[PDB]
Amino acid sequence: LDDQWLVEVIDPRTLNRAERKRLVKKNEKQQRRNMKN
Amino acid sequence: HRTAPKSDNVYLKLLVKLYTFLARRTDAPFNKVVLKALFLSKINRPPVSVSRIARALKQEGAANKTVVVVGTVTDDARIFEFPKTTVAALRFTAGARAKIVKAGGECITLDQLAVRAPKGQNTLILRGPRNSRE
Amino acid sequence: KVYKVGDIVDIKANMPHKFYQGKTGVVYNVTKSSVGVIINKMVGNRYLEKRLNLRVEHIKHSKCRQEFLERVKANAAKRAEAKAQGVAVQLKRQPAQPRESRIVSTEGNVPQTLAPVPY
Amino acid sequence: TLELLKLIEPYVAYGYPSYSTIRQLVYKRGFGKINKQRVPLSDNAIIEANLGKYGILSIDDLIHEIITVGPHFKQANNFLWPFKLSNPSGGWGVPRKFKHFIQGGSFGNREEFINKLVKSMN
Amino acid sequence: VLKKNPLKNKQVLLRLNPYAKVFAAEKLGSKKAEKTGTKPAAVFTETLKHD
RNA sequence: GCCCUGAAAAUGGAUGGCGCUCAAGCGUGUUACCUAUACUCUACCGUCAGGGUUGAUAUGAUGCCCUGACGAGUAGGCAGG
RNA sequence: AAGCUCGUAUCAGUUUUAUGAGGUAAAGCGAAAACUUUAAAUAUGUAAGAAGUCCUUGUUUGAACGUGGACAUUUGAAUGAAGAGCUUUUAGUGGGCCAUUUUUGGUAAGCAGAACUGGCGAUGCGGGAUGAACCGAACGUAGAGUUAAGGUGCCGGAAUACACGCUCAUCAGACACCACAAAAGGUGUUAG
RNA sequence: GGAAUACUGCCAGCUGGGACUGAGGACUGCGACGUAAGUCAAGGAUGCUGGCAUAAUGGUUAUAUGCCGCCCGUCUUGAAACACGGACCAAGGAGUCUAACGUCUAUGCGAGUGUUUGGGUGUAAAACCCAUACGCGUAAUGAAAGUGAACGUAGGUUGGGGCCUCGCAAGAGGUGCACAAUCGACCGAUCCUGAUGUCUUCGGAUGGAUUUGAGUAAGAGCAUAGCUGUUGGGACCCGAAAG
Repeated sequence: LDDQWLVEVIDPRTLNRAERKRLVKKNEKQQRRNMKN
Repeated sequence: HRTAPKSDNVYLKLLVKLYTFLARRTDAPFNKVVLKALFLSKINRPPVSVSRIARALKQEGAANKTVVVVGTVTDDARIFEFPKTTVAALRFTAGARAKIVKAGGECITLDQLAVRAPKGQNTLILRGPRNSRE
Repeated sequence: KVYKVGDIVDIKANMPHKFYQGKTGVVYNVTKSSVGVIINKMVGNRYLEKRLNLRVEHIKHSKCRQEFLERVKANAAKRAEAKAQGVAVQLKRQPAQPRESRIVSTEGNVPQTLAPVPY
Repeated sequence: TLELLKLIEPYVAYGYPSYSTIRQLVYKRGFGKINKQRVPLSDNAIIEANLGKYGILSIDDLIHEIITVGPHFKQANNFLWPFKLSNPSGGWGVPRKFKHFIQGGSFGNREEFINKLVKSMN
Repeated sequence: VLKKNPLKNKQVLLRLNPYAKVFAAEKLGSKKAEKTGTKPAAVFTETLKHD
């Protein structure tokens, strides 16, 4: 999605990227838990 | 845009006959509008107080213009002075009629009006408020 | 060259992602990350607004009203001149009228008869 | 207009009408539009009291404006109501009718034979 | 009440177009034309006849 | 290009039938002719639209007159009977 | 349906003119297809004046955020038309096939997905011997006339018409196709 | 060298045969021919003659002949069929009543409106008369305590139907009802501003920045009836497996 030219839906591409960042952060939180336990 | 009064008022049909003939042979737009109004239902024919008549006679050079209310002319105990100008209308509630006459007016009706002014010269057509009940 | 909200734009490209690829719509948001455009898209018989973000590497500024500008100048100036010195105006555009007669003279253009031989 | 004709070529049979056929078509099927009422010409004052604004004050002035395409030709041509012709009185002259006039059919440009077809359809 | 066709009905035809009377009076539908004697060009005869 | 083989079962059988062979077959050309609720013109019904008329001495004004175009119809809708 | 605000100088399943893009490639000429200028429609896209047009200064010369002042109708392309608009409102509706065209992927062969446009349903009538989808076709009651699609041996209204070629089949063909058996054989015939 | 014919086209060229129709119902128009009186193929058919007068024409009906015509209704709408109902006749037979809200229209009165719980009277379940209350409406907004709608000609602005003025109009000016767009005003709630002063915590000043309300900004409702909508009652009619 950060590649093509138009999306046909505040740009939603940046929103895609920030959503993925929240996802990998949830991964990191559930990994910090697992490595604490 | 209905083309006949849905009422079987004998007198309303007589007035519609008069105003069809006048609108057909005068070419003064006052007749076209007064006729088109004579076809209006009861929720589209709302009442005009005597207060709006006073507030309209307040205008410039509207001193001797008779006012014409196709609907009915109710009363308003919230004023304390009425001018002395002729008012013509369909129906006059007895309060308003007594007020107009006590100040000195004349509640001619629409056919005395037809005689007094066929083309409608020197007249104010007042329409009451409508968007109240919704 | 920078944008402002509401100027009729064009589009272009530098593949098979979403082919409008030629439409002229109005921009609505001059953002750094992208430019958003509205498109009049027909669904059955229904001109709808389609909102779409684009990257500014494939967008050019339409100039479709420059002709109207130039012709406003032409026509106003012409009718002013015509009010100055009074002759016929004909200050309206016309379709191509058909040509009239003329004599095509053969003194050096003698005709040459050819068929699909080729020769 | 040429683009319109190219577009509807399959469904019409157009051509270049001449003076004689214009004249007979207008004396016979000539009906004017007056208050949206297809009134037959049948007169002169009829034409006159609607096309007097453009100086067309007979039926020959009208035929003149139509044939020597004039400044008010849009006005004359919309005053006339679309002629409603009869089926051709000698047949269309072909077995099958929906091919281009060039392929031995009947639709499309027919540059000069439209006079013959129309006189027959009159 | 009834549309009467010109191009017949001489009365209608002369009601419209008061000129049809002189048309018929001079026989203008069968008017001649003088004998022009412009023999044409050899180049035109060639490019017609010749292949 | 026509023509013949170029495969297909099982009650009797279908270029629709009869029949056709310088065709009543195939390609093509010029004419003439036949026929739809289609197209033109006319008369009548109805609806819609545009004009006119509440004047005696005679009417039905929700009427009377003049003009033009149109008419399939299920669920539904409106109107007159 | 009603209300109200116009009889719109307004709109249109349309063309043009402008400028768009996809330029396939016919350019052609380059430095020797070698570019890149470019082109027809191929098919869409937005725009073509009344609030427009400007003339005169307050503002972070620019762009205008403010004025005031001129050009009503040659007032700004072709064609058609009056049914255009906006508020309240109210009944049925929701299932689904065929074809065409644009396009993506397919394999024994069909085909599957899209998008658009017809048709069908609610719809009779002429023709195709018969018929959901094929060819014509604007359904009040009648008269006359002329034709569409299809036809003209007889059934059956209408030339056993006219003209040029071809073919003989021990079950021709009249086919409907711009499909399948279809690649071939043949000492049948005709023209190249 | 000089012709004619063919083909194509034009005539407001002449001339003949056939078919269908004859709507309208004093005059008015456009014309044309004639000096004019007049006449006419010009805003729709008349003139002359015959036969019969009643089953001759027309209507009804049985049949014959030519051509056409798949059996009705329902449900699936595609083998658009299948399937389901149909022996025949008569009578019966299925969107009704009521309550509550709501809509559109009609009528009465109108800042009002509503007589019929009840009383009076009566020719007696009718009609006629009537007091006191009560509902809705004429005031909103707050979670609540509570507070509660004029700076102005009830306001400027932009349109706006009608009317006035000018001139013949076009056009121009004047005023502009309804309603709409916009900026203001007022009341309630929210945030601050915090007094005159106070039994010291009560009192609540000025202004602004917000928002918001079917808010006000010279009222429009109340009642009855008809047509309709929704919900609830057996609820368009018949039909189920039960507790």
